[PDB]
Order: sequence, then C-alpha cells, then structure tokens
Amino acid sequence: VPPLTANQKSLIARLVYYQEGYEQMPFRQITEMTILTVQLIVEFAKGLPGFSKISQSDQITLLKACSSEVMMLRVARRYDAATDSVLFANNQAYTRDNYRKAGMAYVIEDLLHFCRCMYSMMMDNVHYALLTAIVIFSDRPGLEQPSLVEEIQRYYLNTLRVYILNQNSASPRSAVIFGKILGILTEIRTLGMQNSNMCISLKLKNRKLPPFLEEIWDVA
Amino acid sequence: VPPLTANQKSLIARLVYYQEGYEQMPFRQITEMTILTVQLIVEFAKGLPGFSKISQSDQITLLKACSSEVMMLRVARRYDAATDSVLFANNQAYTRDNYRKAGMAYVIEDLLHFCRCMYSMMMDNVHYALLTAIVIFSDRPGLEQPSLVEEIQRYYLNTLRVYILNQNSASPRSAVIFGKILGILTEIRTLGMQNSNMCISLKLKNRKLPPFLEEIWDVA
Amino acid sequence: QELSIERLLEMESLVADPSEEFQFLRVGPDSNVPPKFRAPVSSLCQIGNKQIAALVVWARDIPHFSQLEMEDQILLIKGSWNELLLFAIAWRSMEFLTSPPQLMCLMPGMTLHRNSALQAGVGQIFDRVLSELSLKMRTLRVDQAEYVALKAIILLNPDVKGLKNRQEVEVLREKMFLCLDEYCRRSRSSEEGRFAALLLRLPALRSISLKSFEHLFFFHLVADTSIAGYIRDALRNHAPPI
Amino acid sequence: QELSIERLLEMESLVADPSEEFQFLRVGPDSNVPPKFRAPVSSLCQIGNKQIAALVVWARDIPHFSQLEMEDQILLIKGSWNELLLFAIAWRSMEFLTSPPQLMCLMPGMTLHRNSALQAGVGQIFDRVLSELSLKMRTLRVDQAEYVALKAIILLNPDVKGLKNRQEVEVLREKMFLCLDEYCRRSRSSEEGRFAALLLRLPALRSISLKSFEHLFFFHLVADTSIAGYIRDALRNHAPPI
Ligand SMILES: C/C=C/CC/C=C/CC/C=C/CCCCCCC(=O)OC[C@H](COP(=O)(O)OCCN)OC(=O)CCCCCCC/C=C/C/C=C\CCC
Ligand SMILES: C/C=C/CC/C=C/CC/C=C/CCCCCCC(=O)OC[C@H](COP(=O)(O)OCCN)OC(=O)CCCCCCC/C=C/C/C=C\CCC
Ligand SMILES: Cc1nc(-c2ccccc2Cl)n(NC(=O)c2ccc3c(c2C)OCCO3)c1C(C)C
Ligand SMILES: Cc1nc(-c2ccccc2Cl)n(NC(=O)c2ccc3c(c2C)OCCO3)c1C(C)C
Repeated sequence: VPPLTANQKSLIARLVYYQEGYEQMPFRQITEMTILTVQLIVEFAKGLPGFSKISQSDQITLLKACSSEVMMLRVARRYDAATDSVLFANNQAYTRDNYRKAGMAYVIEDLLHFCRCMYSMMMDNVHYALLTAIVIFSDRPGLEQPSLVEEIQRYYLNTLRVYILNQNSASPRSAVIFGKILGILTEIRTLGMQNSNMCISLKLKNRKLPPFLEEIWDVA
Repeated sequence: VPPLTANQKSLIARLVYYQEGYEQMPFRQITEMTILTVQLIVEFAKGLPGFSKISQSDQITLLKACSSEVMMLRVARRYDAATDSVLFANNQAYTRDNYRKAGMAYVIEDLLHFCRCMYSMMMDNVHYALLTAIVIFSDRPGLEQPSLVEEIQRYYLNTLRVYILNQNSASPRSAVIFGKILGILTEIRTLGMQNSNMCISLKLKNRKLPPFLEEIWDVA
Repeated sequence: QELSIERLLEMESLVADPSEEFQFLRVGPDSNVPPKFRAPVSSLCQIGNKQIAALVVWARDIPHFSQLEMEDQILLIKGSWNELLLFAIAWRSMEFLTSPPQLMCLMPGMTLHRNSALQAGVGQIFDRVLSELSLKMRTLRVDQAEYVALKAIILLNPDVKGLKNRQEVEVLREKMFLCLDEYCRRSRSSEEGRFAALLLRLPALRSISLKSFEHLFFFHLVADTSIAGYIRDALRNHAPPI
Repeated sequence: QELSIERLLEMESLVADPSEEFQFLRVGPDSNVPPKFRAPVSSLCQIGNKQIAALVVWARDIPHFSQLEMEDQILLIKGSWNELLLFAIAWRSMEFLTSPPQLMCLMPGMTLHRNSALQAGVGQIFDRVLSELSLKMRTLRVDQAEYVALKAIILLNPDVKGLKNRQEVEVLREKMFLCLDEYCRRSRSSEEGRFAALLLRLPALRSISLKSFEHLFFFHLVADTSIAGYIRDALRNHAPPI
C-alpha cells in the first residue's frame, strides 16, 4: 500500500485548505451570485499547482470551459438530503422558487438529479477537492499545449488514486471509488452543455447576461 | 476538307494490301483453323507500322488480348446476308452445325447477332483495316508503356478520321460513321470476354485446347 | 431533334424523388459473403439500388427516350445500368485523386478505400476504375458536357440484342455523335483527336463493367431474374425529379 | 458475477442477424437537408440504423443485462446508443490514421472523407472524433479488451435519469471497473495511471456525442419520439447473433 509521498500530502492539505476559503428581479440575483462564485473558482484555479506552467491563452481556455462544470459541483456539494434541495446558504437564488420566478424552472429537476446522484457517492473534501482540480485540468478543445495540461492533470489524478488506495488498504473497491469519481467528469459535461444551451436561449430571447458571463461563456 | 497526307495514303494502301494476303472430332477442326488465322493476325500485327517501337513484353500483351477480338472481326467480315450465316470458305468449322457437333452451339446466336450488326455498318476494306489496327493498339491492362501504344494508336485513329472526312466531303455524318466504328471496339470487348469464359469452361470440364491457344489465351 | 448536350446538362441537375426501393442488388439467402460482412455489403447494395432508380428516372426523361417502345426502353436500361454506375463512380472519384489512387467515391460523402477493395479481393477492378476511367478523364480534362453526352451514348446502344426497333435507337445514338462532335469542334476546338479520345473510354468502361458482373454474380448479389421487371415498374410508377 | 472482459470479448465476435430495420435515424418530411443530398444522408441513416440494431442486440446478451427491469434496459440503450456508435466509429477509424487525419470509417469498407464533413458543416466534430478518440486511443495503444470493457461501462450508466433500479445498474458498472482495473494491472502492468487514462476518454466521448445531437436534431434526422419504442421491440423481437 504505497503511502502518499510528502509531496502529495502537502498537495491534499493545500487544496482542502483553500477550498474552505472559497465556499460562497429573480434572474437579477442568480446572475450576480454566479459571478461571485465564478470568481472564487477562477482564484482557486490560479492558485493550483501547475496553472502557471501553462500558456496565458490556455488558462482562459480552461477557466472558460471549467467554469460551468465546476459551478455544478459547487451547488451539488451543498445538497441537503433531509429537505431534498440545495441549501447554498440559500440566497434564495439557487432554490426551486427563484428559478421559477426567473423562468428557468425546467432546469431544476436535471440539476437536483445530479445533486442526488453526486450526494450518494459520499465524497471527502479531499475527493471533492482533487476532483475540482482534475476537472479544471481536463483536455478542452483549443488548447495550444494539450500535452502539458495532461501532465498537470495526471499529477492530481495520481494523488487522488493513491489517497483512495491508502484510505482503503489497497482494497479492490479502490478502482470502484476512483472509477465513479472519474465518472462525474462525464455527467459534468452534459450539464455544461445544458448551461451553454440556456445562454444560446437568452440570446434568441434577448435576456440580460452581465458582460462577465457574456464573455466567459461566449456569445458568438 | 484536309486531304490525306501522302503518308496516310501510303498507310491505307499498305494495310489494304496485306489484309488480302491474310484472308483465310468437330472441336478438333475449329481449334486448328483458329490457330491458322490467329497466326495470320499475329503476322498482320507485326507488320504494322509502330509495332516495333514497342517493348517485347508489350507486344505479347497486345497480341494476346487482341487475338480473340480481331478473330471476331474476321469471322464477322465473312457474313452472307442472303443465307444469313458465316461463309468463311466454310471449312464447315465456323458453321452452326460444327459448333453444335462441337457442343458450343449456344454461342452461335451471340456471334451471328454481331455479324448482323457489323454487316449493317457497310464498312470499306479501309474502314475494316484501320479498325483491325486500332483494335490491336488499344490500351490493354499490363502495358509497360501505355503512353506509347496510345501514340501508335492515335496515328491510325486520325488516318481513319481523315479518310472518312474526305470520303464524305467534311459532311457532318462523318462523326456518325467514325463514331459507330469506334463503337465496335466496345462490342468487341464483350465477345472477347465470352471467349475467355469458354476457355474457363473447358478448364473445369477438362477439354483439349492446343498449347498454342492454351498459352495465348492463358489458363491460370 | 430535341436531344442535345445542353438539355442533358440540365437534366443532370434534377433530383430523383425518395428512391422507391427496387432490389436490383442485394445479399440474399445462402451467400458466400462471410457473415461479418453482409451488413456492409448489403448497405452498399442498398446504395447502388438507389443510384439505379435515379438512373432509371434519368433515362425516362431523356428526349425521345420514352417515345421508344417499352420493350426497348427496358432492354436499354437493362443493358447499361452497370456501366453507368461505374462511369458515375469514376466521374465522382476524380475529386479524390493524388502510390496509386486510394479513394473511390461511391456517392457524395462516401468513399471506398483501396484497402477495403483489397480485402474484398476486388483490388484490380478498383484500380482499373480509378486509372482507366478517373485518372484518364482528369488527364483528358473531360468536362460535364462531354460527361453527359457519353452517358447518353452509353445508354442508347442500338447493338443491344433483343430490341424490336434498332433503327429508332440508332437515330438517337447518331444524333448524340453529331452533338458530341459539334461540341468538341466548337469549344475544345484546338484539341484534335478528341472525339475519338473521349469515345475510347467506352470500351474501357465495358471491360471493367464485365469484370464487375464477374464478382457480383460470384457473390450472388444480382437479381438478374428480376431486373427487367424492376425497370418496367420504375419507368411507369416512379416519380419525376426536381 | 458472469460479467467479464473475457466474455464481452467473445460477444464482440458474434454477428447481428439481418438487421430488422428500425427508423432511429432518417431524413423525413420537410428537411433542411438540401435535395441533392438527401439520398446520401438517408443512406448514412440507413447504416447507423443498422449499427444501432446490432447494438441493441449486443446489450441484450450482456451478462445480467436482460436480468434488469425492462424499463431500465430501454433507458440505458436509449441514453448510450449515440456515444456507442461514435466510440465504434473512432475505434474503426484508427486503421486509417496518418495535415490532420482525413478518413473516418463509418463501417467496414466505407469511409467518410474530411472534405465531405467540411461541406456538411460538421468539420470540427469530425476532427474531434479522430483526435480526441481515434488518435488518442492509438497513442494510448488501447487494445480490444479495454475497448469492450469501456463499451460496457458506457452502456451501464447508473446516472441515467429515469431508471427504476439504480442499484442494480450500479452493481454492474462497478463490477466493470473492478474488471478493467484487474486487466490493467495484470497485463498493462508497467503502465501507471492507465485506468484513469482510459476512463478519461468517456467525458470526451460525451461532449462529442452531445455535439452530434446538436447536428442530427438541427437537420431533423432523429426520431426521438420513437426511440424508446424501437428499443423495446428490438430487445424482444430481434434475432440473436451468430
Ligand atoms: C452519430 C453518427 C453515426 C452514423 C451516421 C448517421 C447519419 C446522419 C448523417 C451523418 C454524416 C454527415 C456527413 C456526410 C455527408 C455527406 C453529404 C454532403 O456532402 O452533404 C453536403 C450538404 C451541404 O448542405 P448545404 O450547404 O445546405 O447545407 C450546409 C449546412 N451545413 O450537407 C448536408 O446536407 C448536411 C447533412 C447533415 C448530416 C448530419 C450530420 C450529423 C453529424 C453526426 C455526428 C457524427 C460525425 C460526423 C459524421 C461525418
Ligand atoms: C457496380 C458497383 C456499384 C455499387 C456497389 C454495389 C454493391 C456491391 C458491393 C461492392 C463493394 C465491394 C467492396 C467493399 C467491401 C467492403 C466489405 C469488406 O471489406 O469485405 C471483406 C470481405 C472478405 O471476405 P472473405 O475473405 O471471404 O472472402 C474474400 C473473397 N474475395 O469481402 C467480402 O465479403 C466480399 C464482398 C463482395 C462485394 C462484391 C464486389 C462487387 C464489385 C463491383 C465492382 C465495382 C468496383 C468495386 C467497388 C469497391
Ligand atoms: C447566470 C447563471 N448561473 C448559473 C448556474 C447556477 C448554479 C450552478 C451552476 C450554474 Cl452554471 N446558470 N445556470 C443555470 O441556471 C443552470 C443550472 C443548473 C442546470 C442547468 C442550467 C442551465 O442546465 C441543466 C442542468 O442543471 C446561469 C444561466 C445559464 C441562467
Ligand atoms: C478455339 C476457338 N476459336 C474460337 C473462335 C472462332 C471463330 C471466331 C472467333 C473465335 Cl475466338 N473460339 N471461340 C468460340 O468458339 C466463340 C465464337 C464466337 C463467340 C463466342 C465464342 C466463345 O462467345 C460469344 C460470342 O461469339 C474457340 C474456343 C473458345 C472454343
């Protein structure tokens, strides 16, 4: 059961540490709160070992693409089983109601399902943190240096792997735990698209998307 | 109406001249007579301006492929309208009967049809001679120098064209006459195949094909 | 009289209606086509079948063609559909030229790769089609006008054994020769020996076509027994192009 | 329990019976697919339809799959058929690699050329498929064993919204992870980080798959309304492989 190298343990510690420090008419709210968190995400990303080794345009490539996906993780991470909903310190922004008062209520069910599904995995803040990193360093279209990013990503990937192996005594179930986590990367993709589709909808229905998002999530 | 260059007229004369000098139990006959004519064809071919400019293996490529096709022309050329059959100085070899006594009687109708069809064109010995040349210099698979052969062939092609144009005062019908003649090149191909197919039949029915033909028309 | 290169050229543009399926080609019961390949083979037959139908509809609207006796309209299409597919494959395949050519285009956005031909055992025919037809036509620089003319000439073959009105088929093919010759001397003008250079592709098209049937019949893909019948109904029932 | 890479590997070899046609994909009434291209487009749909059927039959014989509730057997195939076609296209396309790749293999002896993709306006997706999937898999040097395992994993997606027995679908996907991990450490042994390297293709396969639906739906090629129904009947009526 190969232990976590002092280098990986410092990495886990680092991430778990900064994640805490980045916790948190209708449509008007949402759009603003999202911006706040999207900024917390961008900051968490920039302080991620490896983000620097990467080109400047590739950072924008990653931050732009991972923004919605990691957003989904953040919300999902605050799902309360008892009340079967999202208790995001409830700015009354990410609640069934506001999303209804904001029109986009259809989207609620798809979001909750993901919440229910992710919740059932029972992730550590470590599992969750490594995952957020791994998501950010995924192979996205238009990367000038895919090979590099893949490098950075593999370091987090292997950490997560070793952490799980140690947490389970090299139990066979390790591949299962590790596997389901990488599975989220896939479901996370469909949600991201759905996010894009909504933007495209506001476009042909002329809705107000603060230039911050208008830029980060494109418009063309 | 561009006249025939002294060079083309000598060519026509030459061909018409040598064609005359190459005119002409059951299965046993045929196979032998064919060999005789196939030899007349090979000799007519070798004495054809241009045959020399060509590689030695390419001569074999042409002689092998044109042999059956030109054979079809020879027989067809001796079709009597009155008796609707082939009066090939009747060695009683190329007659409905012998072909029946030889088994291969089915083939008769397809042959006669071609005879009837070719007869209706009303070809000169000049038309017919240039055609035999043109057939021999056609692009056949496996030619080391297709470009060359095409060269040789085009000289005969253009002669035939000019001869027809002069024979018709640059009449529009020239393209028609010239066209139908080149059309024979196509029908001649199907007959050649049918010839091949028969050989393949004798093979899986073990019939005696004198090594002469066995070689010229392959066996593999 | 109305038959002309200009007219054939615009017909070429019309589109066959939702190809009322006719099983000219198909992989049938007990076939020597190995199991793992019937699906593909069958879809290729599906495609040809579609082309043939479009072909049957093209022949129909050809000036004076339908004024011919029905028996002949049938025998003609019956005798030339194969050569016309191949000729069309070769025309279409020119775009993928430039080791021998490696791509054959059976239809827009669909190409056969030489290696598939090799595995299929049809390597030679695949190569003859691309050089004797495709490459030669590029070299010869044959344009659409000459392309349509040749199609018409291939179709209107009076030598077709069985016709009841050879003369009528002749007048039509001869008018085509007249047309092709006029086109060449009033456009390609400079190029001598062109009329014969074009027409020299026809016996090439024929040999290749015959080798094709060698294979199709070997693998029991043709429904010879039913071709005539399919053409008969297609001519009458099918819908006209757009 | 019986679900294993060894077993999936032999299933891969079985052949679907004469694909009882199901219209999952088709060019229908009033389509924005320009006239001169419906024929081709439609034949490609014809092909996919055939693959989907073969896929529905593959899923059926998968260990314990049919022991699942029928509602789920449907939802699962319903949610993964597209990704499975693309994954299969990419696997099949590796043979034509080596300017970006130019050939995509939709089926044996059938390839799409990048230029046709360009004209179709589907250039990017065509390129993503060949590099993110095909090229990467060649580089990663992924073998058939890993190929089948991944198919199974893509199929058995417990996150599929609507299932009535998520737990049953989980036990099956997890057994697959166990299998894939065992394979990698008992063969690819030396290669560390492989398990994750393989599984990293899945979200790539997903994005591409989603972009596909963008196009198919744009050109009204999918019969979403009838998919479930087709799977339901295919599972029950279709014939078993050979
Ligand atoms: C998951 C897929 C598995 C099996 C395949 C399913 C069958 C659907 C067809 C997909 C093949 C598309 C490419 C080939 C097209 C060939 C026709 C062509 O050249 O059309 C040009 C025409 C110019 O028009 P024009 O100018 O109006 O209009 C142009 C508008 N772009 O273009 C058109 O008519 C557009 C046709 C639209 C086809 C739908 C694309 C679906 C993409 C699925 C993703 C798979 C990878 C791509 C496959 C190559
Ligand atoms: C006039 C044509 C117009 C439209 C097309 C008509 C549809 C008929 C199919 C023609 C396409 C054939 C080539 C593509 C095959 C792809 C399948 C493949 O790789 O099979 C291998 C398999 C290994 O078997 P395995 O080893 O037993 O057996 C091998 C025996 N050779 O091979 C087979 O199963 C053999 C399939 C036989 C197909 C018939 C060929 C017909 C040729 C028509 C001429 C047109 C030019 C060629 C088109 C590429
Ligand atoms: C300004 C803004 N902020 C968000 C958002 C809010 C919370 C979590 C994640 C996101 Cl991306 N969204 N996204 C959604 O409202 C949203 C949330 C959950 C979804 C979803 C969308 C479009 O699509 C389907 C899956 O779940 C938007 C726009 C697009 C209105
Ligand atoms: C030794 C031999 N000599 C001939 C022959 C005899 C006369 C003219 C042309 C040929 Cl090729 N044949 N050809 C035919 O008998 C023959 C003749 C005419 C045909 C035909 C064949 C096979 O095939 C169908 C079209 O017309 C054979 C073999 C093949 C028996």
